[PDB]
Order: sequence, then structure tokens, then C-alpha cells
Amino acid sequence: MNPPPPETSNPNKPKRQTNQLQYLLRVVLKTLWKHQFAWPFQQPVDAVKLNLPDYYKIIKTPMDMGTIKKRLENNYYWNAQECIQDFNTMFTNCYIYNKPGDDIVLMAEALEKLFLQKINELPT
Ligand SMILES: Cc1cc(-c2nc3sc4c(c3c(=O)[nH]2)CCN(C)C4)cc(C)c1O
Repeated sequence: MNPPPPETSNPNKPKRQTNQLQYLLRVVLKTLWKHQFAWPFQQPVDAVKLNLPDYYKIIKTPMDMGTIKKRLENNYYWNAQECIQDFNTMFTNCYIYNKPGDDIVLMAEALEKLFLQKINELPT
């Protein structure tokens, strides 16, 4: 058993764009998603199939770019900060679980640099 994936639809929430949320989807997510190091982050960590028996012991808030993509596409987030918080969680999870020398960590770090390059140019 893996946790259910995070919720991605918010049925009773009305649709509202913001400049920031449009930027997060069309610029930030789009750039990260197509990067060559995206693939370990494109879907929830399957701790069963990946054989990480301690993964949910260590990680209390699973998060991934597949979930973030869908939340953005579904206008799940009320604001840009919620979305940014999910990216931060995703990277945090990687850095607190994996060993510092691991390729997955260096991949995360490459992605996070890009995320931050782009979040620095965020609109308001
Ligand atoms: C320990 C750990 C494993 C992974 C990880 N590896 C793979 S390998 C693999 C996947 C896949 C995946 O999700 N996630 C999913 C399907 N294919 C792309 C095979 C990701 C992170 C962030 C992590 O901290």
C-alpha cells in the first residue's frame, strides 16, 4: 500500500486565474517538465515498486510534479504560494531522504536551480 495520490481536483472551488498561476503553469512547470532530469519527479514515488520501505516513514508529505501539473491544469490552487509550497516540498523530500552523493539529488538540485531562476522573475 502506497498512500492515495494527493487530491488534484477541487470541485466546489470556483475557477480563477492569476498572473502568477498562469506563469507557474505556462513558464515554470512547462520548463521543468521537459527538462531531461524531470522523470523521477513526474509521478508520485511508488515506494512498493521502487523498494523504499522507509520512504513514508521519513516523508510525511509526498509531493511530485505530476500532481503539481494536474493541480495547475485543474486550477486546484487558490494562489501562487500554495503551488510554490508544493514545489518546495517535492525538493525537500528528495534532499531529506536520498543520500547527498546520489544522482537523484544532483538531478533535484538542477531542477531546483531552474525553478528558482524562474520564480525570481515571477510577476505580481
Ligand atoms: C527515492 C526517490 C525515488 C524517485 C523515483 N525514482 C523512479 S524510477 C522510476 C520512477 C521513479 C519515481 O517516480 N521516483 C517512476 C517510473 N520510471 C520513471 C521509473 C524519486 C524521488 C524523488 C526519490 O526521492
